[PDB]
Amino acid sequence: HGGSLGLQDVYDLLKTNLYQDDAVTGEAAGLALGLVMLGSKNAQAIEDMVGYAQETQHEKILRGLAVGIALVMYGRMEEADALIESLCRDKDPILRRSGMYTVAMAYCGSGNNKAIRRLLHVAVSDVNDDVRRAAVESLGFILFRTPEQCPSVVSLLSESYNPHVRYGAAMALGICCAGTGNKEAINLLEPMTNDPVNYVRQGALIASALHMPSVVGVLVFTQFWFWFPL
Amino acid sequence: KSQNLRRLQAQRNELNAKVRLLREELQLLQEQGSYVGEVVRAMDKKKVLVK
Amino acid sequence: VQKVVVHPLVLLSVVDHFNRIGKVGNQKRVVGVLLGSWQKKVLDVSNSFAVPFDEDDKDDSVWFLDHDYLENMYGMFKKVNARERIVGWYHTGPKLHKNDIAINELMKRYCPNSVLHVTSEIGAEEAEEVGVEHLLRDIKDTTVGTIYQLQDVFNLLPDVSLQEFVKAFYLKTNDQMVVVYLASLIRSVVALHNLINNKIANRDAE
Amino acid sequence: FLEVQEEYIKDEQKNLKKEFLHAQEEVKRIQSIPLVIGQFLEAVDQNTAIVGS
Amino acid sequence: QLKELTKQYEKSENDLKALQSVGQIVGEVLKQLTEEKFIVKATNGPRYVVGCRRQLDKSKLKPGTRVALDMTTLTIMRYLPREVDPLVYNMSHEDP
Amino acid sequence: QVIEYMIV
Amino acid sequence: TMVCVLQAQQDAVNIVCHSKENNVGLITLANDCEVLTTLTPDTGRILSKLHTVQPKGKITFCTGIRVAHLALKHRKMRIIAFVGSPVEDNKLAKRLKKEKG
Amino acid sequence: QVYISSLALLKMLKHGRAGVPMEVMGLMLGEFVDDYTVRVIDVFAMPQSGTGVSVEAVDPVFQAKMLDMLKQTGRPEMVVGWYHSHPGFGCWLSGVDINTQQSFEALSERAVAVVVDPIQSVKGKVVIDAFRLINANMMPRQTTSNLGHLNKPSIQALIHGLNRHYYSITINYRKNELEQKMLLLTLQDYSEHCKHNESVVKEMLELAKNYNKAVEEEDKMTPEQLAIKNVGKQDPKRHLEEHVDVLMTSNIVQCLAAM
Repeated sequence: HGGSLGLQDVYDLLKTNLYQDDAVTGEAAGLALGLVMLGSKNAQAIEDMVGYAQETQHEKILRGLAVGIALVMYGRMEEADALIESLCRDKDPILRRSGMYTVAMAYCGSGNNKAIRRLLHVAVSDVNDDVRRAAVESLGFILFRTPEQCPSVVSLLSESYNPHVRYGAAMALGICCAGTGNKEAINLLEPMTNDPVNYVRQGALIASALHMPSVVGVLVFTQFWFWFPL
Repeated sequence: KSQNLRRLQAQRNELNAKVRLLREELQLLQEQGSYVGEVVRAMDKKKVLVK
Repeated sequence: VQKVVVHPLVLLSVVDHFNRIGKVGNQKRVVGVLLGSWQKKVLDVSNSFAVPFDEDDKDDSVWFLDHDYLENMYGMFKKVNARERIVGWYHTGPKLHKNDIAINELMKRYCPNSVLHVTSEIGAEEAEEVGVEHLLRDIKDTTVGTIYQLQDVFNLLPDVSLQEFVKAFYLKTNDQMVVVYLASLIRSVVALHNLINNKIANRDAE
Repeated sequence: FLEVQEEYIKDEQKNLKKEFLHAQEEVKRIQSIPLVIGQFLEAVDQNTAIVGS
Repeated sequence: QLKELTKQYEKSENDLKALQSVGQIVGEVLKQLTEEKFIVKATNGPRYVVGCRRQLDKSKLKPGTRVALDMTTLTIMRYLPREVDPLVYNMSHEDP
Repeated sequence: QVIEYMIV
Repeated sequence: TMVCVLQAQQDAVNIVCHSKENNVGLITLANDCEVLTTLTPDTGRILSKLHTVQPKGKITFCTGIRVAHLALKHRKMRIIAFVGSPVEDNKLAKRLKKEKG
Repeated sequence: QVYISSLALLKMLKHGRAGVPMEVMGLMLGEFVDDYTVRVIDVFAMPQSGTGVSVEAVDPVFQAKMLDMLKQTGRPEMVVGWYHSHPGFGCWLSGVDINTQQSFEALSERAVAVVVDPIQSVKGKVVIDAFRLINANMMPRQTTSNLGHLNKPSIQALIHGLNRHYYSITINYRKNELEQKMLLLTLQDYSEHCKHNESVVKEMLELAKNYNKAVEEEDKMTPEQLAIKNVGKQDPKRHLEEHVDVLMTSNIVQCLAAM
């Protein structure tokens, strides 16, 4: 798993070894996809990762639907947007989370607002405070180039109930001003801070702290669940 | 459309404040209950002399 | 004699049980007995073993046992809880035949009432719906937040004879319509009272 | 783009009604066996009082 | 060497199983068999709402019945008959 | 009047 | 094993139980099937069937073969089949060829 | 981390709620893959003593024999660990630890128990939490910053002092669509329609007279939110709204289906 993080043959080796780890193999697989994903956007690979026999009791829905979304962004944005499908409607909460993640670079350049809107209604239909985290992540990863308007969008949705989504909003909007101190980040930071919302505090902290490889490193940075390696 | 939209913002923020103090209301009532009593009145720095 | 009530305890137990036996092949009428209180309207509240079902695959003329195993789980749940008696037994959906009536009759040993038919009611889940309302997430309850018999069927159908009946139906509708008109008025008035409350409130907030 | 988050607000009003009428239900755990009873006397304001245990 | 310790020692193993017991507070049910929950009156104590044994004989729990209650969880236990003081040092004994 | 029979 | 079922049948079942974890059983070759027991190290309660024993009816071989086939299938296996009766005619041989003190 | 089939949740609430307080106990069955992800499919209700049950509920013949029986016609694999059924308060395990903590490593470190609460959970959110063996070893899991909701327990000193040993982690949940879906006239002038519009319009009469008295009275000399909404003599006006609501869900709808 560590080896994948450190870096066709490579891909298949990873799968063979990444499709057996079941601890080390999970993280390994994630890394593998990440550095091999690029933008293949191929049926075979996609279906393969998608159907690892439902479970294979792997680390949190295969590192959060890693492979699929990763490869989708890696090869395109249109075809990746088409795939959002499975995860989006996939019964398993993890499937939906993965879908959200993928709708993470698909239609960057503040793209198909139809897709955005759809995601947005799924972004408040989430069973728990997670998938919502992923929704926020996708939001932040998109509305990329454009901004000053992003703050307003995130504004109303910033704070609400189930204080997990609140923090998610932060990251989603945090990215929008990587970059820059203002476009309303500062305005919508102080108020959000100094609150019990345990996860929210950390979100605020990271926002305060805050090119294709530089795209990726923030996209994985919202996998602040798993380990350190971000 | 933006003005009517901000009217909808007022509706959504009002209902969201209702669910604020209902949620922290159900965690809130796990605290204490204040006592009550007559006094002979204070003399000094803070002070009461309650009974 | 009364009907049956339901507890989805046994529903999740049989559903997980056909999540068990669903290996390669074996679409089986898996018969397992129930234990619980039997009286006027009940459910036989808890399930049990099966001694799993296989005949040839369809040649359904051969049985499963033990009666000592009936009193293994039924006997040693009495060490856990003593409120129970066997009536209920199930199988898969939806087809039944003389096998099932032959385990009603042959393996009877108490069971006067056990349809899993007039005893037809699927219950309320009293005092344990906490383990149901936690289990009723995505899409929710409503949304929460939102020749002889058929000969005697059409004996009670025909009615267009509006002289009498028609007049009566007309009348009742009129009376109830009026009631609604009367009402749909006083709620409009008190709604208007909420209007002047909000307008004088924001008027004073000027 | 201001049509995009127009579809947000309707869904949030509906879903906050979902978990709102679901959210008058989590408060009903504080009334649970066993709770001491003691009579109500003078009301002073909004949601507080000076009940007599 | 074994029957002696078995009888007059293993009979005195009872101290641990009886030592496990916890004791029960008593009280008087001000009736109101509020169905699933009753309001009882403790002896030097407040009136308060108590849950029930769940297969108790509720139908004879009359208003003014001595009942035993749990300490920690406080659910009502096995009932009691109406008490007597040391009126046992009154009725049961005198100068006859 | 089933078509005819806003309140919510 | 699993032993099917007034003087010959009484003695033939009484010794075959305790003859050999190799658990005993007792079924019939009757009509709609009576099993009465399973694979259990308790052997003497088979003798309890001898108290109030009643052979009165009709014999069916192949259905009782299906009884010991199931009740020993879902447990080696052995079908002990007593007969003193005419068995009529009708897969019985060729199904269990792959079945095997 | 820790997973459940939620049949174990319903049999859990069944055994607990059935036996309050009596602290009923049992022990579940499942499988282990990694550090602490524990799928629990069925809880096994080990029997009850008089009123105080302990390690003596770990019986030879009951859990051994019945583990063989529902090993055969049911749950095949090994057990996980125990449980416990706290009625009333919540979750802290003082005399429970000496009867539970030492039992785990007799089997394995892959063994959890769980205290539940079938009294204060009337809810659809039932109080469930497993734990650890942090009897000793005060000597990894990025978690996204310590998991959230155990920096929000009911932070009480004897509970948090119990949380020094306890360290709960999560409770996951599974279910399937089938189960989900599963769980998810007339009366006309008998006396019915008349005698619930002969009734309610009379309270609309004199309750609307008291609403007249309310609007006449509070129009002038009104302050401090009408003396706190008249806690006393409750309640004028709303009563009228409720009455209006009651008939318009009834005197139309099934009457509508009359048509």
